[PDB]
Amino acid sequence: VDCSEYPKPACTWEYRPLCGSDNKTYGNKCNFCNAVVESNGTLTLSHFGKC
Amino acid sequence: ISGGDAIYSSTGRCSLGFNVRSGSTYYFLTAGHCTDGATTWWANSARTTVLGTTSGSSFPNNDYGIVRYTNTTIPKDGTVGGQDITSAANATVGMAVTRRGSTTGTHSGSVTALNATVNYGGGDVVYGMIRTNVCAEPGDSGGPLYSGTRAIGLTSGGSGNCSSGGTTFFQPVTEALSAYGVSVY
Repeated sequence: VDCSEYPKPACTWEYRPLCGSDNKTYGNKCNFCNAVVESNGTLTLSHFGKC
Repeated sequence: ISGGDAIYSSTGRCSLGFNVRSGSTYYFLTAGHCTDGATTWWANSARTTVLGTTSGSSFPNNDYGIVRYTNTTIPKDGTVGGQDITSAANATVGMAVTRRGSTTGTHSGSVTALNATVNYGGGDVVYGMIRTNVCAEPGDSGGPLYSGTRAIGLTSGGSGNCSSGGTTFFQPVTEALSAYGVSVY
C-alpha cells in the first residue's frame, strides 16, 4: 500500500481491511491512506487484514 | 436477504442495494465499484451460500452494478431490513432519507445537493451524484438510500464517519433501474 496520491477528498466504501500501527482496523486503503496523511505521516501499515 | 445486508465477492464486502426484477428474473443492485472485476457473490464470509453472478457493472462515471440471482431458495425480500419498498423516486434537496449498510446499520439525514461530481482519484470520477449529510463507512457501499417506502439511491462513497458525522454521495437508483430495465417490488 502506497499513500502518495493522498489525501483524497472522498473514498468509496467497500470493505477490505488493513491493520494500522495504532491497532485500528482501517476499512479500506483509501480510508487508511487518508488517516496516514491526517497523522502527518506517523501512522504506518502493520499488516493486511483486520487487526 | 434484503437491502442493507452484507454481500461478499472474491475481493471484499459490500452491501446489497435493492432486490429488483425483470419478468421472472431476479437480481440485486449494488455499487458499480463493488461489481467491477467481481464475478460471483456470496451471502456469507465463509463463501458457502451463493447469491449469484454479476450481470452488469458501471463505474466510474456512474456507480451501479447488477447481480443475477442463481440461488434458487434464498428469500429475496423487496425490503430494506424490515422496511417495505414499493417504488422508486428522484431525490430532491431537503428530502429526509435513510441509509442502511452492512457495517453501520441504519442512519438518517437529508439530501443536501444534487448532480454532484465526486473524484475518487486515479481517473475514477463519478457524476450526477446525490449529496447528503448521512454518514457511512467501509462495507456500507451499495446499500440503499430510501425515504419511507421509496427507493432513492445506492451508497457510493464520501468522507467522515458515523461517530463524528460525515458526507455521503449516492447514485440515483432511477438511473440503474432504467439502464437494466428492472423494477423494485
